Parts: sequence; C-alpha cells; structure tokens
Amino acid sequence: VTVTVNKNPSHTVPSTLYGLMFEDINHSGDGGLYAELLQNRAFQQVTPNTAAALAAWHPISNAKLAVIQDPSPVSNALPNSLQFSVPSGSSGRVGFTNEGFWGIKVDSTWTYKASLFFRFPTSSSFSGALTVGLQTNAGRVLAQNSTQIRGTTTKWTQINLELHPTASAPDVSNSFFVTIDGAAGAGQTINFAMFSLFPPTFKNRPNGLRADIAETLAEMGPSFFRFPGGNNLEGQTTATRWQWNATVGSLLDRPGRVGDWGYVNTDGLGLLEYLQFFEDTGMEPIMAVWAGYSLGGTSLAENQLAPYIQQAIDQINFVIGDPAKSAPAALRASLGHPEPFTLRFVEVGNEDFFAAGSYPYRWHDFVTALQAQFPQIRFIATTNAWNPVLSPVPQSYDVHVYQTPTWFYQNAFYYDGFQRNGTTYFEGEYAAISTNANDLFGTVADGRLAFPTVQSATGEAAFMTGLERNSDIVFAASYAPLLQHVNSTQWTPDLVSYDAGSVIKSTSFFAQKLFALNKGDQYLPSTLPTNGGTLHWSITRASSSGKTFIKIANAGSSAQSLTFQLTQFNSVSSTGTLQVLTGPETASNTPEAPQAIVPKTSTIGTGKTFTYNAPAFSVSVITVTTN
Ligand SMILES: *[C@@H]1O[C@H](CO)[C@@H](O[C@@H]2O[C@H](CO)[C@@H](O[C@@H]3O[C@H](CO)[C@@H](O)[C@H](O)[C@@H]3O)[C@H](O)[C@H]2NC(C)=O)[C@H](O)[C@H]1NC(C)=O
Ligand SMILES: *[C@@H]1O[C@H](CO)[C@@H](O[C@@H]2O[C@H](CO)[C@@H](O)[C@H](O)[C@H]2NC(C)=O)[C@H](O)[C@H]1NC(C)=O
Ligand SMILES: *[C@@H]1O[C@H](CO)[C@@H](O[C@@H]2O[C@H](CO)[C@@H](O)[C@H](O)[C@H]2NC(C)=O)[C@H](O)[C@H]1NC(C)=O
Ligand SMILES: *[C@@H]1O[C@H](CO)[C@@H](O[C@@H]2O[C@H](CO)[C@@H](O)[C@H](O)[C@H]2NC(C)=O)[C@H](O)[C@H]1NC(C)=O
Ligand SMILES: O=S(=O)(O)O[C@H]1C[C@H](O)[C@@H](O)[C@@H]1CO
Ligand SMILES: [Cl-]
Repeated sequence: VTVTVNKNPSHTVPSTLYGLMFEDINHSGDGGLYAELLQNRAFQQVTPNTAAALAAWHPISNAKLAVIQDPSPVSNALPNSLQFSVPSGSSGRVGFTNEGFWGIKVDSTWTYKASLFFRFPTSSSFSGALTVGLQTNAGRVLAQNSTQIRGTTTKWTQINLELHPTASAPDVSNSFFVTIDGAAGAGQTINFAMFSLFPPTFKNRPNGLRADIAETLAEMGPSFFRFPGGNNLEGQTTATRWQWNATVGSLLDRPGRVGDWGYVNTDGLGLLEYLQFFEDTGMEPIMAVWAGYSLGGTSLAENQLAPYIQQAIDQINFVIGDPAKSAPAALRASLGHPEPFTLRFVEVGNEDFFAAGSYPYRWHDFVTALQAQFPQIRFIATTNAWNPVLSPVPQSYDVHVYQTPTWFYQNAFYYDGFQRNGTTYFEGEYAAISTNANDLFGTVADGRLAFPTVQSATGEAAFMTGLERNSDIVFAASYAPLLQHVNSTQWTPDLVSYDAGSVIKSTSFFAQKLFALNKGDQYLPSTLPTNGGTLHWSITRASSSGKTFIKIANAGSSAQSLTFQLTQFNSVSSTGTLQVLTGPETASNTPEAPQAIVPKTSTIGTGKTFTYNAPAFSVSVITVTTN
C-alpha cells in the first residue's frame, strides 16, 4: 500500500493519550507495586482465632500462635494482634515466619527494613534477644538481626532492625522470621502487631514501591495513572468500598479493607503513595471517586448520596485543595506535601452500565456538586456512551472493551464515525483477552490468554492507531489489567507480570511502550488503513524537533508492504530508526521465557519515499526527521 503523509497536522495529540489503569488486582498493590514483603502483615480484616487470620504466618518449632482481638490493640485501626506463646520446657529457636507473597526475594545487594510492634500483655522477668531475619524455607538463615527486649515492656513498642543477607537466595522460597530463645522464652506470651519488611524502594520513598515494577511502569512512558479502580473502588457493599481517608496517615491508622478480588488490601498503597508515585514518574492522575454503587448490586438511593458526595469532595480536596480551606487539604500539608498535586480528570464510579438504572441520578447529584466545587476538573461518566442519557452532559466517557485480537484490528475505526461535539473519550480498560469470540471470559483451554501474545499485542496496536488518529476526541487509553502476581491471578491477560523476584514484560507491554514513547504532539493525516483490514498505521510528529513517528500494526498472518510518500515535506532524514516487536502469532513472554519477544532497533534508509515490509504479527515504529 502507498501511504501519503500530509505535512499539515489535523489536531494536537493529547499529552494524556497513553497511560496506565491500576487497581489492586492479582496482588498488583499488596504483593506487587507496593514494596511491603510480609503478607497479612497486620491481621487486617480477618476473624480472630481462625486459621485464615493466620494466613501467611507459620510457627517455628512448638510456638503457639493465634490472632486475637487484642484487649489493648496497637491502634483503633488495627484491632488484631498476633498472640505468640512459648510452651513451658521449650528450647532452641522458637518463633514464627511470614511466607511473604508466595516468597520473598533475598538479595545480598539490598538492605531490608524489618519492624514490628510488641508488648508483653502480662509483665514478666523475661530478658533476652528478639531476633528477626530471612531464612530459606529449606531451613538456611540468610539474614538476622536482634535487639534486647524485657518482659516489663507492657506498652506497645516498635522494633526497627535492618537486615543484610550474607548470601542471595537461589530462589524466592524464603520467609521472614521472628525468634526468641526457647529456654529463655519458656512460658512467655508476647502480642505483636503491624509487622513490616521493606526492601529498598523506588526513589527511596520510605513507604514506597517495589523498584523493578515501578521502573517497568515508568519505562512505558505513561502520561497518566487511573486509580484506585476499577472494581476495587466499589466494594462488595457500601461498608467495604474504597475510602481515601482510610488510606492516608500512619500505617497504624489504616484499617485496610476486603478488596473486590478475594483478598484483604492493607491500604499501605494509599492516596498519598499514589500521588507521590505520579510526582516521581511525571504521570497525572485520573482519579476515580466512589459513586453510590457496590458490586453486591446495592445502589444508594438519591436521598442517601450527600455524605458520599462530600467524601468525594474531601478526596479531591486532599489532592488539590488549599490547606487553609479544608481539613483534607490541611491533612495533605500535615503529611509533608503542602503544595497541591495536579488533578484534571475525575472518574465517577466504575462500569456504572452495571447500575444504569441508578447512575443517571448518581451521576447527576455527584457531578452537579463536584463541578460546582471543581469547575476546572473534567468528570468522566462510566455508563455506555449516551445510553442512558446523563445530566449534566458528560464532557468525557470511559469506554471499556475486552475482545479477541481480531476484534481489535477489525475495530480500529471505532472512533472515526463519532461526532466531534466537545465530548472526549477515555479507553480506560481494554485488552485482547481471548482468541474465542464465543467465550471471552472462559478458561485458557477455551481460548483465554494466560499472557499477552504477539497476536493480542498486534491487534491492540492496530486498535491503538485508531485511538491516535481519533485523538482529537480520544484523550486517554489504558490497557487493563496492568499488573499480575503469577502466584495470585484473578484475571489474565495482564500487561506486566511478576513473582516475588522478577518482572515479565508482555508483548502488549512493548506495544504500549512503543506507542507511548514514539508519539509527537502533531497528528499527521495519512492514507487511511482499510477499515476491517489487518494493517494499520498512525503518524505523529514532534513540532519542536520534526521527529516523525510512523507506527505500524500488522495484526494479521501476512507480511504487508508499505511505501511511505513524504514528498509534501521540504526535507526528510536520509535515515530513520526502526523498532519492531514481532514473532510467532501465539508467542508470549512467560515466567519460564520472560524475554521470548522483545523489540529490536535498527537503522533503515529513508527520505521522501521508502518501502517497509511489515511482517505478519508485528508492531513497528519508524522514526524519521521531517521539516
Ligand atoms: C473516612 O471518612 C468517612 C467520612 O467521609 C468516615 O465515614 C463516616 O464514619 C462515621 C463514623 O463511623 C459515620 O457516622 C456514623 O453513622 C452511623 C449509621 O447511621 C451512626 O449510627 C453513627 O453514630 C455515626 O454517625 C458516617 O456515616 C460515615 N460516613 C460515610 C460517608 O461513610 C470513615 O469512618 C472514615 N474512615 C476512617 C478509617 O477514618
Ligand atoms: C540491626 O539493625 C540496626 C537497626 O536498624 C542497625 O543499626 C543501624 O545501622 C544504620 C546503618 O549503619 C544506622 O543508620 C542506624 O543509626 C543504626 N541504628 C542503631 C540503633 O544502631 C544494625 O546495623 C543492624 N545490625 C545488623 C547486624 O544487621
Ligand atoms: C455527541 O455525539 C454523539 C454521537 O457520537 C451523540 O450521541 C447521541 O445522544 C443521544 C442522547 O443525548 C442518544 O439518545 C443517541 O443514541 C446518541 N447517539 C449515538 C450514536 O450514540 C451525543 O449526544 C453528542 N453530545 C453532545 C454534547 O452533543
Ligand atoms: C509461582 O509461580 C511461578 C511461575 O509460574 C512458579 O515457578 C514455576 O513452577 C513450575 C511448576 O511447579 C515450574 O516447573 C516452573 O519452572 C516454575 N517457573 C519459574 C520461572 O520458576 C512458582 O512455583 C509459584 N510459586 C508458588 C509458591 O506457587
Ligand atoms: O468485569 S471486568 O471486565 O473484570 O472488569 C474489569 C473492568 C473494571 O474496571 C476492572 O476492575 C476489571 C479488571 O480490569
Ligand atoms: Cl482472534
């Protein structure tokens, strides 16, 4: 196909076109982006004296453990304590382990920060060393540190010890331990609360993010981060919804909540840690507010919304408020960030097409109140565009689609036929998730993708050339879900996978990176791809440099020649760079082969005419300078 590139831009490419969609799903938060290594670190939201309350915790030797509703809890937010007892006549090391999130990476090049709260609930004459550390589950101690504790310490006391492994573990099958001497400890009971083990964190933020994951997110050059959900915003009930104020301040004061993907969220990854991350990566937030619906199916009645509307105002005030004018803005100042953060976009709820009967009145009351408080914020509706009819008129819709790779390339013209009437669109949740149109949400046996494939990434890439072409109205687009702990998956495929030790960058990750990093501010119209065809492209240009990004998605099984005609330009560079992601249709980056499919960079000859053969199942970026 001959592709003529117009030198006259048709529109400015939004700065926000490519970004991330995040909630705590597949242990993306706890066990993932949040650096905390202990699972169930503070016994949040578990029933005392049950096995499940002890989840991730194990005795060493004849230790007696129970999670108790502590008569004197470490805080109002953390009512549960680990009751540790050493039987009479004990000897040797007695204590307990935390297995982490399906392991703990033990790296001798890292310093770990261990901490816990303890008291003796009954004063004793105990005198001895409390030892914390890392051991292999095979039984080798790799790191240890200790401090002197006394049985007369009946008030909650924090212990803070660094750990230095003598050796890196050969695998992540390692545990955190706490021990005391069994003879010195015989007959003692100690209550513990609020454990923590941190590796070094991204940007050395002290309640921060796991470095390799945070760096992988930053790598993708995202412009925005939509948070905190997603289903995980909504709760199963009103009472279990995400609440901003429960996620800020001291970890002692965060009660956590049962999330919407089968596990407790610590809320250690809380509103301030999110905003701090955005500051660290140059991302701007698309912040969701809860909108009076939870996943059990309960809508708040119109006459129940006011306190939830105020809580949404509170949440936004924490982010952007003048600290002199609201308690939440003063709270942000009190936590060391007096300067407001950036916030231009707020999403009202999540997938309110599931509650399309009540969203009209929920949208109406929330947005009337919020737009009056925050006239410069753009509020994003979550129902199907224009059905139901919303008031006030939404300035933006969040459009979701899970579909087959084929659907993505066949629907690259999704936005071409939309009216340009000041409405902007956020493709806030999309992925090619299955090769089976008849069973998108099914098993891997029935066509579900366990990981993104070259097929899925190339289909998505074709769809993305359509998002870029239509970026006069499409302002934002994010793959979902973003993150996956391979040992705790509720949803596949996911953009970026990991275990306790390492990260797997998907084919779809590389498509997202190639699209986001090679994106100018000018959209250059070109010959239109065939609507329904496998081959798509999108061309943008950096107005400051003339760097021209020709992105090509071949989503089909056949190589396809493109001849680019740039005769309208005064000059084109005599060479360009080519970045290509390709491989076999069903090839995937997996835990076992995490670099099977990676982009390759070369130099190609260019000028006002050049020909490129886009391979079957390829994402290609050709970068030339045009003036
Ligand atoms: C985060 O902030 C929200 C408010 O934005 C706090 O929720 C509010 O908590 C109070 C105290 O529990 C609730 O008041 C209570 O309501 C019941 C039920 O009718 C009443 O029987 C009690 O005497 C009391 O008035 C209030 O309704 C609730 N509001 C909302 C919007 O949920 C929340 O507690 C804060 N979370 C944390 C951990 O600080
Ligand atoms: C045991 O942990 C303690 C507490 O973290 C370590 O002592 C700290 O060492 C760092 C770095 O040298 C200093 O900045 C702190 O001031 C120290 N604090 C105290 C109270 O000493 C100690 O190095 C650790 N020991 C081992 C063997 O890992
Ligand atoms: C912008 O244009 C869209 C089409 O892309 C309009 O959507 C129609 O809106 C009415 C209700 O207001 C619905 O009953 C129709 O079914 C919608 N059409 C389609 C094709 O979805 C939309 O109203 C326009 N918005 C503004 C602000 O003018
Ligand atoms: C977490 O998931 C990883 C990756 O799937 C598991 O490690 C794999 O285990 C399989 C099947 O037992 C092995 O044959 C693979 O070679 C392993 N892959 C890698 C890259 O190591 C790991 O066992 C899981 N952890 C837990 C605790 O279940
Ligand atoms: O029913 S789903 O399609 O899983 O919902 C998707 C959409 C929702 O915003 C998010 O939580 C979830 C996983 O990406
Ligand atoms: Cl398909």
